[PDB]
Amino acid sequence: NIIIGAMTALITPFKNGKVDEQSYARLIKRQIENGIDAVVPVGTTGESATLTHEEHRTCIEIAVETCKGTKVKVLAGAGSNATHEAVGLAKFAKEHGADGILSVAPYYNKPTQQGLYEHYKAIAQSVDIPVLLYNVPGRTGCEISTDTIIKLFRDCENIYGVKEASGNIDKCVDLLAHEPRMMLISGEDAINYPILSNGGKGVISVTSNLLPDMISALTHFALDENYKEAKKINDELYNINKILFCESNPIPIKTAMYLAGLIESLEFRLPLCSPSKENFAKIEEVMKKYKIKGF
Amino acid sequence: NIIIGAMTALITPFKNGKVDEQSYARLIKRQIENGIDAVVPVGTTGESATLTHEEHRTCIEIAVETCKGTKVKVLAGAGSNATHEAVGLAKFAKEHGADGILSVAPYYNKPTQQGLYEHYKAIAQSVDIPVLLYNVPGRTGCEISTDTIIKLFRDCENIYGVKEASGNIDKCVDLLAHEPRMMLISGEDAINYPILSNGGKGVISVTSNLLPDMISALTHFALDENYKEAKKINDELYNINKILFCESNPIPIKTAMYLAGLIESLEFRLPLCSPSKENFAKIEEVMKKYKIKGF
Amino acid sequence: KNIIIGAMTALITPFKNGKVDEQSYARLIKRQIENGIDAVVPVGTTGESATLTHEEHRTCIEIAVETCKGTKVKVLAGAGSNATHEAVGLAKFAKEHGADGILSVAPYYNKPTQQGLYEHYKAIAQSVDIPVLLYNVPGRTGCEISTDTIIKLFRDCENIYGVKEASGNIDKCVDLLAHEPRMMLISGEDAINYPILSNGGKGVISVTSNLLPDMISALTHFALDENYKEAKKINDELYNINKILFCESNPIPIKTAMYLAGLIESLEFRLPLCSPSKENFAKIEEVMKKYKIKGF
Amino acid sequence: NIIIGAMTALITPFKNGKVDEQSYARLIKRQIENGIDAVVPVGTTGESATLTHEEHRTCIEIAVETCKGTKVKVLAGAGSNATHEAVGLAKFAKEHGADGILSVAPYYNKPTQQGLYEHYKAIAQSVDIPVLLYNVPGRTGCEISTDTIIKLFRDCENIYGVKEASGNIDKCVDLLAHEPRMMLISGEDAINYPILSNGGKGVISVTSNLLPDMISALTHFALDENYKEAKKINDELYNINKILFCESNPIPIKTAMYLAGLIESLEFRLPLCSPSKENFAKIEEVMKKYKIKGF
Ligand SMILES: N[C@@H](CCCC[NH3+])C(=O)O
Ligand SMILES: N[C@@H](CCCC[NH3+])C(=O)O
Ligand SMILES: N[C@@H](CCCC[NH3+])C(=O)O
Ligand SMILES: N[C@@H](CCCC[NH3+])C(=O)O
Repeated sequence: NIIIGAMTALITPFKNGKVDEQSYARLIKRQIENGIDAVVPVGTTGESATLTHEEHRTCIEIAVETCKGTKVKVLAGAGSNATHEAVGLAKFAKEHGADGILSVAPYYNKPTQQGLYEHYKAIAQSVDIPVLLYNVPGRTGCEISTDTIIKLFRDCENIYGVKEASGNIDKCVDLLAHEPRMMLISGEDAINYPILSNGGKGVISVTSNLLPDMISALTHFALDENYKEAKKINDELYNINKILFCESNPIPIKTAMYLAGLIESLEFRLPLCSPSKENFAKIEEVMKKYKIKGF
Repeated sequence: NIIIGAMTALITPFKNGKVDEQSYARLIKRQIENGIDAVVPVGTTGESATLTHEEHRTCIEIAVETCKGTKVKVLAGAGSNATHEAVGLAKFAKEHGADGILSVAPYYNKPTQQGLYEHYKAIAQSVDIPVLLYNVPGRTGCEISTDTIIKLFRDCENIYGVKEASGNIDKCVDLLAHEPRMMLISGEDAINYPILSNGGKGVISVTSNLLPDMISALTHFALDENYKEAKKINDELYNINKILFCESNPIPIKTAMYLAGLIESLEFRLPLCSPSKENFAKIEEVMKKYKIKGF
Repeated sequence: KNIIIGAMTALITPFKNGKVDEQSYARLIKRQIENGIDAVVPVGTTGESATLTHEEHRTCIEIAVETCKGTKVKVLAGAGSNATHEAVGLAKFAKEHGADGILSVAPYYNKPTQQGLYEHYKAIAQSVDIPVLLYNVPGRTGCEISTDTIIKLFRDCENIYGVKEASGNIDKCVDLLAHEPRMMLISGEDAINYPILSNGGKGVISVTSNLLPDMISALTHFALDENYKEAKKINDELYNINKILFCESNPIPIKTAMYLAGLIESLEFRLPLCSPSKENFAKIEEVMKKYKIKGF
Repeated sequence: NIIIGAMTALITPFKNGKVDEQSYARLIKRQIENGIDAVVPVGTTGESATLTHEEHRTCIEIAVETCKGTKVKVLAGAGSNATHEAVGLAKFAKEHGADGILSVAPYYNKPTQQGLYEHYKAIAQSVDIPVLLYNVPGRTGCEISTDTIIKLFRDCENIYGVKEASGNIDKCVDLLAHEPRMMLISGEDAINYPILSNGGKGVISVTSNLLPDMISALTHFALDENYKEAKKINDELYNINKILFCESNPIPIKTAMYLAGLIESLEFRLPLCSPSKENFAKIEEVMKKYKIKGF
């Protein structure tokens, strides 16, 4: 059981410091109507760090409910650097109708490979829905090694692949060569096409928040082996794909969504904050080059 | 007001998955009686990541109370990657008698330097006790730049320095060359001496959990500029210091405390776990060279 | 621009008793020619450019040029140096001795600024009228030719026609061709031949092709023909050898493989290069068993 | 047999593209008259890369000749990424009266530890003068492991230590902890003091080209255990120490020597070239803070 294809790491819109739940539902519906295959509530892009556990839960529920009666899957953000917390989130997602969970490598405490293994095993054994690993060492301070990922995929029935955001093409090659059953998911927008053309089966995208049609089309073109068309969109997207990381994600994507009139308010929770006026200008300029779907 | 000198990042003993509160109190007593100037409850070494906010709060209470009627100060771990969580921990520490707080840079969500400034300013403005910044980019995925550290030190009266755990002596020179009024504290036992010998004013040690008398002496000898004697102790500590990081802290230190009979069970919270058998054996071997004080 | 693209081999330089084995070298090149290779690269990194003297370097270029004469196979001569006066000297030699083009690695060790890189390659490009392919390998040189610098050189210098990327940076490969799709992007790492080719790259300068020229050539031409199913088939078959051929710094594993296959007489390097560990030696030997290795 | 103390990695002046041999001798005399213990002709700082073998040998001879009768030693730059070239240079230097050689780790071709061991062994066995290893992975793309350095020091009588330029204080601790008989030499001006206060026995300096009296003083104050003074100079020197690397060495140091009127023209050999105007401005600005000795 797997979750693949074009997916969106949903931004979490705030209004006066709280999640704007109507806005959230509306943004999710906008994803659905633009051909997206799955949404990821409360990943990194959704400011998982600054949402309380109960708000985190509410967002997951809104995604499930908004996606009900549609083919769009909900891959709920359920990671934590504490296994008991990650287990709690995983169980909740399962109990509340999520289709799978995305579970980021523990940040800050730098577990050993053995610890990572037990972390994810405890999580995968706690629910019967697909678990996607999520490697992003630049943020977590640790890496799930290729051996650990493969071992987890083989030992745990529900662990089905990994979202890679380690900027390491070679590891991606290794993963699929040793374990071609696993689903490699691009966590790096700029190289969506190369990852897909090289055996990856989906993306969890930041850019698709703004340009869901473009990211969905890219992903589907590639899965269909229409590489020319997929490369073409990837090339077109390169500028925005890079600019959306001029400051730590999701600062730029939220800024663009606001500039586009897709969210009412440009609000973060500290320590995240508005970009510098210079990057605000930079984001505004790149944005003009693209056609941005409305509601 | 400041909190400097020899300081111990207290490990957090678990018994059957719960904080062993009597053991915790006993360990702190032991530190007090071995010349330590301050104890740091629930820092990284205390597994801040896997304690609930309640357990976290309980550990701060145990420390404050245990140190009552002594010279020994409590520098409460109060960091978080969410500013609202960090403010609550700071306020709690203040309201419950902690002498100051240690506040680690936001991990995982990678805030901008502007975000780090606002994060720490909000924390500093919420309490009137001393605030020590804490820089450990290997763990957080971000660095508080020297400029940001200095601006915060200057702009906020209660922010009085930084614990550096970045293994970057160039930066330590940079901080004190440009702003020698701040209290630079070593957050890595391996370079306590380099930092102390460059005008650092203390340590927040891991090694001092096992050898509080050695770390204390080392620190006071250096503070007295008796570098002959300081380096003498530091050279003696080389082996233990090195082995206490063969796996991510606090895996080795807890393993050592257990071998030394100072804690009842070798228990961690996932994703942390016991060291490899090989490292367990190495740690045990290294400890033989040292005189480990009991209670 | 005139170009040199397609399937290319970064020729090993065989030594016997510490000296260049010129007969073996020529024989190895003829084998490449007979296996569908589009061009050969004498005295690149894989050919131990660093430890050949200037006169040996030049002999190897001459042997490659003369051996390829009367065939379709082009010679893209190694002519890089971290000293511009040496690089220009090698470039002029290559040009005057009939090489079809040159490959010129970014200056290593002295870490020039981007302006310096631009001046370095501009001087090289002005000194000859043959194609120049830039060569970026920051892991080795301690410097990177920025995407901006590459594109500027490509556009400003008539004969600079592309770059061999050996950086394991697919993002950079997208950057290059997204902004300047006229340039020839050439893979300089076998492990990412396919990623680069499938992104519009126009060739490879291969280590693996020393041992398996027929496979690398077919892989490249399938991909160039947009026959991605067949190209992928081959690339997948190649995984094991590609991986093991970098268990130690290239060309330590490739020469070991060439020796084990009886294609070179002695397993000899010039220091500081040396034999792989016995364990890696054994691993290489095992991995080769799975492959059909063409003889002479 | 060892070469330690305050040493200078000499710049090589050009005039109309040729080595300015008179200027070179003059600069060497200036070092000698300012308390320097040894000079290093044709290291990285002396643009080893772009000198011919014949020019490289000429510079070595000039250094030996100018130092003759003085007690100042010549630690000749004899490094190469080709063992036969490094041997050639080593032999030339021994035969022409150099006191020892500095031999950088092979750059570009990334030899294995075994290869590095054999490289250095061949060099050490080619001559009977002291050989100092030189680790600068940022420039070479390889590292001489701690283990390899210790083996070489132990196995070869004339290999007496290493100049470290890897900004890794921890390795410096490891090296002296396992092998306290070796001479650790600072190849990183900004942290000369920390290295010396932690067991180092000398510096091979870029800054000393410009401020030989201050580098000499700092080194000797430290070797005589006057850490207060040594640190003082180190702190003062921080700005020039840092600005001297705003662009790749020796671009900034040559710019500064020219600004000080110590060389006739700001000339490099490509691919090195003049710094940017902005950086020129920065260097000129920082220099005003210092009293620069003339001839
Ligand atoms: N800020 C903490 C708790 C978040 C819990 C709810 N998502 C963390 O990032 O792990
Ligand atoms: N695991 C979360 C929650 C910590 C709760 C307070 N100790 C974090 O590390 O931020
Ligand atoms: N070993 C030197 C000289 C090479 C001579 C020509 N191959 C270098 O790597 O640049
Ligand atoms: N440029 C070559 C040759 C140097 C010749 C001796 N100084 C190198 O850096 O190795």
